[PDB]
Amino acid sequence: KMILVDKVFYEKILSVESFKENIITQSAIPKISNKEVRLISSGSKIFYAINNTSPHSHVQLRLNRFFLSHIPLNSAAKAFVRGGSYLKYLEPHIYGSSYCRLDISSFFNNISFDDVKQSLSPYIKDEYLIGTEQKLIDAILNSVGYESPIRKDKGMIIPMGFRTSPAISNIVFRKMDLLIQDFCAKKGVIYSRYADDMLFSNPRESKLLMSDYFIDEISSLLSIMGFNINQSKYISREKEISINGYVIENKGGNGSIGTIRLSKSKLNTVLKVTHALAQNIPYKNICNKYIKVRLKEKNIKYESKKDEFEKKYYRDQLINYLGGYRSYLISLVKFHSEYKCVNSDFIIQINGILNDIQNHIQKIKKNRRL
Amino acid sequence: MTIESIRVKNLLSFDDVILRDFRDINCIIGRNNVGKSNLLKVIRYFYAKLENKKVIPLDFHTNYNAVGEITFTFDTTRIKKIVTSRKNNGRFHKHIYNTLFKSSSVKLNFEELIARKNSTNKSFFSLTLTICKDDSVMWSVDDPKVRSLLATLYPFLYIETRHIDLYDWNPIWKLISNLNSFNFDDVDHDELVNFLDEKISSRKGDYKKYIDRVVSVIDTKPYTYKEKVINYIKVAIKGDSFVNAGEELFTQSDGTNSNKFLETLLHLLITLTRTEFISPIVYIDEPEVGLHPKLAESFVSNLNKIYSKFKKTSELSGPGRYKTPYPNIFYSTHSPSILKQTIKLFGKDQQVLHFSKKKDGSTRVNKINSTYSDERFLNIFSDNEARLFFSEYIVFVEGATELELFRNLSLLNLYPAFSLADIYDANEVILANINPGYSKASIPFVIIKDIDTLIDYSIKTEKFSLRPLFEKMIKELTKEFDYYDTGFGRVRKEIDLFSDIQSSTKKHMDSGLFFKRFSLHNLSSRINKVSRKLNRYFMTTTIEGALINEQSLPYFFNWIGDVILTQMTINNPNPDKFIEAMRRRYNIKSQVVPLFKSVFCIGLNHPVYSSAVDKQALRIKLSFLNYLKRKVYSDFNNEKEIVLALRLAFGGKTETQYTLDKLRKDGEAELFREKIKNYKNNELFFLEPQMTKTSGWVTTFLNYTIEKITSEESDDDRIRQKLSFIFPEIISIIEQASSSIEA
RNA sequence: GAAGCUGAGGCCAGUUUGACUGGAGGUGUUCGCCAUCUCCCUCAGUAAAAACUAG
DNA sequence: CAAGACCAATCTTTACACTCTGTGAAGTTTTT
DNA sequence: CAAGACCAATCTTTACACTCTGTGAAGTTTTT
DNA sequence: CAAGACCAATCTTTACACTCTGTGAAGTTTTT
RNA sequence: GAAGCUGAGGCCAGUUUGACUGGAGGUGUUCGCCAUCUCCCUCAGUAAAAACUAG
Ligand SMILES: Nc1ncnc2c1ncn2[C@@H]1O[C@H](COP(=O)(O)OP(=O)(O)OP(=O)(O)O)[C@@H](O)[C@H]1O
Repeated sequence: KMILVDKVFYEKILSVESFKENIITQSAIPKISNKEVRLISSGSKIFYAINNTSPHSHVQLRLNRFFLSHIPLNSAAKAFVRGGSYLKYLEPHIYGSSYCRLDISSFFNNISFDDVKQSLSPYIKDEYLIGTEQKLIDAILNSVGYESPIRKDKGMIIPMGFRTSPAISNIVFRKMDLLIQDFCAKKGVIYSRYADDMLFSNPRESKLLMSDYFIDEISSLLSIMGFNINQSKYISREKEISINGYVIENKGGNGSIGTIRLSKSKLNTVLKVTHALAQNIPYKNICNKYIKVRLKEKNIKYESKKDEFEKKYYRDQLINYLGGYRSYLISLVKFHSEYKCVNSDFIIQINGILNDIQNHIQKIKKNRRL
Repeated sequence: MTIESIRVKNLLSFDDVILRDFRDINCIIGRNNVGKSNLLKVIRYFYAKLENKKVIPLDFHTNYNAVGEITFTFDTTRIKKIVTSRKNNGRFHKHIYNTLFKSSSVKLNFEELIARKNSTNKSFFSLTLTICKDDSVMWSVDDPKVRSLLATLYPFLYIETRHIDLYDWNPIWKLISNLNSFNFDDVDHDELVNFLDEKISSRKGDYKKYIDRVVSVIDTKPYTYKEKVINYIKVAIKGDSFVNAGEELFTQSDGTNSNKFLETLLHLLITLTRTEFISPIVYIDEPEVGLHPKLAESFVSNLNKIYSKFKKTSELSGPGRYKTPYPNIFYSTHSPSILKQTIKLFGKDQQVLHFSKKKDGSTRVNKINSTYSDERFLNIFSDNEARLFFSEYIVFVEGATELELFRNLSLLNLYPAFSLADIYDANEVILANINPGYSKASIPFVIIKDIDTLIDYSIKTEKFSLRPLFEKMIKELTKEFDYYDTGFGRVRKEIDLFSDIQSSTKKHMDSGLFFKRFSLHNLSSRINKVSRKLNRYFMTTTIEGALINEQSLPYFFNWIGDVILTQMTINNPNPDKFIEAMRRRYNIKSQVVPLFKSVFCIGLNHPVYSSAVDKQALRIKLSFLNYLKRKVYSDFNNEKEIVLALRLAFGGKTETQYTLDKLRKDGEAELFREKIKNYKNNELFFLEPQMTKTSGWVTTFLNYTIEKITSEESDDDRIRQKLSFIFPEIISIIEQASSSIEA
């Protein structure tokens, strides 16, 4: 039974109180104004952040909780989904012998809003929420989408960091996930996707993934709804590939099993932090030099205790970083225990690093009481 | 081993399911409609497509996926050892080498090959079948010889015991043909014919002529290998048709026939798989259907006897014991007897798999802990404990009174959902070695205890003291040892005050029967809120205290009135003259207590008396009711004292967690104890046999209360709300269990 | 036209009479900074979703 | 630069009339 | 006087030779 | 210029040995 | 580099003071000589396979 939303569904469990005034006075639900959205710059990328006090944030959150979480997705989408994780994206490819990796350029900016409307239409009943002026689907997309002030030409845009944007991206790209999965299956290729990074693997002894034909076919498919392939990040290798530090290897031939292991570049930062901890480097220097976390003087809440405040903050930040990396490798260990696909010697190295991390966190906590 | 893993993606009821770490016996348990046989169908289709049979592809779980994948990881370490060695130069060995392990050792170099040879050999063969949306099937290995050889080496034997043809056991022979491997080049059809003709002829040559005639007339196809071995078996043995204990099959039963069929087949499997390198995977559905519990237990016992008779270890060795790996035996059962005997007789060689279909519809496979380190628990393991594996929600309790309460038929009538939860009283050691927290996700549970197990207040010292269970619980709850910040600051604060409670002191009143300002209700609520993460619920007082609260005083009193009116009779075969004599000797007003002692006594049987006798008895009973009402409301200052006295008489605890026996031993509250003893020995003597915990007063109380309140109120929602108001403690636990069951 | 790229500066080293480029080595390699072994500072600004808290 | 291949769900598919028959004139990591 | 109907179990029923084909030249009650 | 996808048929695939168990020390038209 | 193209000449017309290009029109059209209606000569050289001899 698919999820259906009617007028009562929006008015009772979705809106609750965010748009009570609009529904009692029959006033049109307004666009997300620029006053509610702040524009952050990170790299060349631009992020859009909504203010929490606005009712749009709350209705986005309850939309995410109750509506977008029930629409079926494609199993090739491993990101932003309940139970999906990067290791799951990198696992089906342990069976492959040749690997290829593609990227979609500006995935979130290139999502057409009309495609979002078409994708969400079957799951929302066609009614008139506000008299005969605004339809229910129109109000919901008014809640979900946004108009970019920097680029007014392209009109309504699903922005980065709008709470509901990832789930909507998965839903609107389910069509292409199905198309590309069908094509790869007919070619005998294992396909998976994380956000916009696509990974293909051939378990047979063939050069299909290294050919220009495969790129051309994937691009031809992606042009159906207007996406493009980032040519700078295209990668194709044999018997071993490294994706953001996680190395998948398969030296075997017929019926062989590969292994996934993080490399030393990935563990460089944690190894350096443990080395600095063993060298009795002060905590402030460790936090600033490696963890790029610093206590700006404008962030200090009170002037009553400041010398103690800085030390406690840096102690807590080091504890939090060590615990975070401890849980990141525990995730690796759990994934290996569930699937048995991580390198055994790398499992030994993980165990050693985890014991070192635990001992260092114990030492820091013991020093906290001194 | 035989099979390393089996993975199903988007086929039938499975979304993404991986089964691994197989043991010699794999018991599959789970509710109806969870996919237990869907595993059978998936494996059967995979093996049918392995031999290039023409079958319909299986249906996709959801149509939003363009693929459906089945992955099998065969374990070819032993076959690699078999074939790689230089001694085995046979033609079957040469074929296995040239098909499987060639082109795989080809890619490796000398260093890696030598490393594989010298070190602990571990070789796997992964085969993936992908069904596209247009019913096409694509393999990950494009050599059909490889797939046929894999089917031959690791045959799949499959039985649904429900649809067994009882009166014809022919399908046994076929399966036997799948098991054993040997040579047939030397045996032609000429030497055998000459041998038979020489043995069967009054004149030499006749039988050969007969066989030549039959061969010339007919037109046939050369034998396959399995037909060859079947024919040689059937000629060699004394008889073909099967007989159960000297009696023909059609005269015997159905359960006996199925039991004997399964027993002989499994015995043949284990006996014949000893000498060969062919490692079958056998799947039995319902090994228990139509079997008496004793027969199912005996079936598993005989299976284990055969399994252990051929098993070789460091201590057991000699003639007749083999190191050859046993076939992977899966069987899906719904019988606690099969599972109980499997666990008790196999130990570490068995695995229990739980199949549950979640909320969306996908199947989940989990491993339930079935290995115990305690020999005493293994020996004492019985049907009651093994029943827990089939539970949906286990409510562990401490004493038999909770069992009496939570199993009440009338109480379960108004809460049907809680009828699906099995209540099992668990000692601390039993609860420790069961390990219910290991499953949790598979079988949700809750452990119900009294707050006395945590804190032991001392009246003399006016101090709380922490039991070691509290320290152990705090130790698991101080998660922050190696963690990062989260919204757990409230938890850290609560643990800080839980440690602080030791140093604090609280005064008591009425010689240690109440708290001046401390609210044990607040402490219980905080403890339960904190410890919900550990699935433990602590009640403020004992279960008797939970039943008998200040709010439950009226109905309980009504019960006393009813227990005053109906269930006693006259202690004499002559009610008229006896009642007259006791009315004469004992006054109505001044000596009502001895008069009621002499006249009325508790009796299940109620003889019918004369109308005047009924009138006299009714007047006496009403007078005694009024006298007890006045005496109870006079001797006790407030309702709370009466409730505490009732709790203590039945065996409960005070606010300070003290029983009547504990108070008597410590000597405190002499006045209250004397009042209770006076009420028990003088006015409430008839209730004295019902004062004990095991006397069953809980059942009668709950039955009467439910019947009375249903008489007062008709609607079921109204009756449930009245139950919640009148017993705020028990109804809360039932509601929580039902809510957890629904999800 | 289409494609792609990175926060703002300050000493020190290398290329420049006056400003621009990097701040472990070894080994192998598909040459990708890709893999494996051993051993610079400051100041801004830092949205969202999911996985993960060994046993 | 530009293009074939653009999810899977979603709603009475069984006769009419003049014509008895014819239909029409405060964590890590990843995407980023 | 004399008479039809006189349990159900209990044991290799599959070919031979000369003839390649033919078979042969110290309780009650019941029976009592 | 250069490249994934390079027919379908065609041959005993069932055990070995020391080890009773372990695997090893003179027409038209089309292509043209 | 890869791709593609057609037998050798002689008057006459069109482009050229002196040699090169075509030898029914109408209509429509994907503009392909593609479709539909109506009504230049000479001389060489010309392998193979299949279909087809209305009814
Ligand atoms: N073709 C199919 N497509 C989708 N789901 C299917 C299909 N066939 C069966 N199912 C699902 O799989 C389950 C079928 O029950 P199944 O026999 O697999 O379970 P089971 O535990 O063996 O049952 P039982 O306990 O009665 O033996 C149901 O949940 C059903 O919805």
